[PDB]
Amino acid sequence: PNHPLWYTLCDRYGLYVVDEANIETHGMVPMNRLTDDPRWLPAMSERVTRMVQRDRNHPSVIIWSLGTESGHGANHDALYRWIKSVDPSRPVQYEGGGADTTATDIICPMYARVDEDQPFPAVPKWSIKKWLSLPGETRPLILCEYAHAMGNSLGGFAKYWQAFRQYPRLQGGFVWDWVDQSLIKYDENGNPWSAYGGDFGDTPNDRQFCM
Amino acid sequence: PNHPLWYTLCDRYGLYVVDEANIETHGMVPMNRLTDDPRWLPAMSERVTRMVQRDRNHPSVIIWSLGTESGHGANHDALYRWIKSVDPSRPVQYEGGGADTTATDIICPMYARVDEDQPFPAVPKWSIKKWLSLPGETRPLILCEYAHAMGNSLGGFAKYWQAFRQYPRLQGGFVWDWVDQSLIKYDENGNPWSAYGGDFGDTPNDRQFCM
Ligand code: NA
Ligand code: NA
Ligand code: NA
Ligand code: NA
Repeated sequence: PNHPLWYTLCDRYGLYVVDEANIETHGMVPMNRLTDDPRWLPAMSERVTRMVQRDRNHPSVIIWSLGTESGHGANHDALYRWIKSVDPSRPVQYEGGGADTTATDIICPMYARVDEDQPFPAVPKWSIKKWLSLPGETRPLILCEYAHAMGNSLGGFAKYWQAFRQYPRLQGGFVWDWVDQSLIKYDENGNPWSAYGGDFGDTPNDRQFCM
Repeated sequence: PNHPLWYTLCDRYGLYVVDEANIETHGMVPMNRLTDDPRWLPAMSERVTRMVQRDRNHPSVIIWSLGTESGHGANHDALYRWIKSVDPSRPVQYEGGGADTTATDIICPMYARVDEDQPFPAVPKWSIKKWLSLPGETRPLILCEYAHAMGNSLGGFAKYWQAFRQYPRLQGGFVWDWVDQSLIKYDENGNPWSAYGGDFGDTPNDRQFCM
């Protein structure tokens, strides 16, 4: 959840908002080790329920999100249902566990390509065009992360948009991401320079991946 | 409906058959002028019912077809329900009236393209990839006619088969068609040659479109 003033500003200028619970357990092995564990349910619930209680009156918030990159646990299913019950006014989405689990109203893959399948074991990323038409699937598809803009990037961006326009059920996506996460450091003359991971003696690190 | 020996031979050699009733009114304006008219229902029914009564025991017959190119009329709807009622063992298909009407179990267009939309009024031929994921659609798609093999033809044939393999609900189609409809004429010195429309004094004619 963002600084409270952000929602105000989005109400007034006009932007659609995905409001997301503070839940990400990426580094667990496997990814759902905590979110499938009922002993971590109360801790998780407070991060979803308190977001809904604070933010439920802003018109700019149109979709609720259960977090990100935490696999798919039974805690997600319970919390998905909690939201659908106290606030029917907004769809709920969540990406973990293959983008199309029983915990999401919207097929929300990350980095799924337009025409090319990436058939990973257990959690494949199908081409988005193919994904809509998988036997028995009916939901809309909106990428929660796509077109990773790291460095000299964004090649093939046109290809997504040609598809978004041609397919009614392909309803677009959220580019990753807005602003470089670099920090300021100074030399011996007082000149500032932009820094990434590693530049503070911080280790282990992931270098330029923060930009 | 074919020569009765055809079905026996398909049973024994192993071929899937689409048995099709003797109804085509392509030349009416509009195409469904008779098939929507209740006074032509008796003549139509006899052509569907007498087919099902004759061929219903052949295992090679897997699909029933209501005819071809007669637009979409209420008589197609009645006769569709008649078949489903007397023989639940087999799906019923019909291409006329846009290829996805209430008178077909299978989306079965003729000459719809792989990637390219052809948005004709009322009877659009969508790209087969797009057609599957239209809002509310769930049916399998098999082209009743595709890859028109007239003269030096069959360009772009690989593009269909690449799509057939990648998309589960795209399940193939039937090439148009098997054999050239030319006839033998003889000249002054008694040598045979292959003839097409017009070559008999026949007028009006459609020249080589029979090949
Ligand atoms: Na769209
Ligand atoms: Na990053
Ligand atoms: Na297929
Ligand atoms: Na022809």
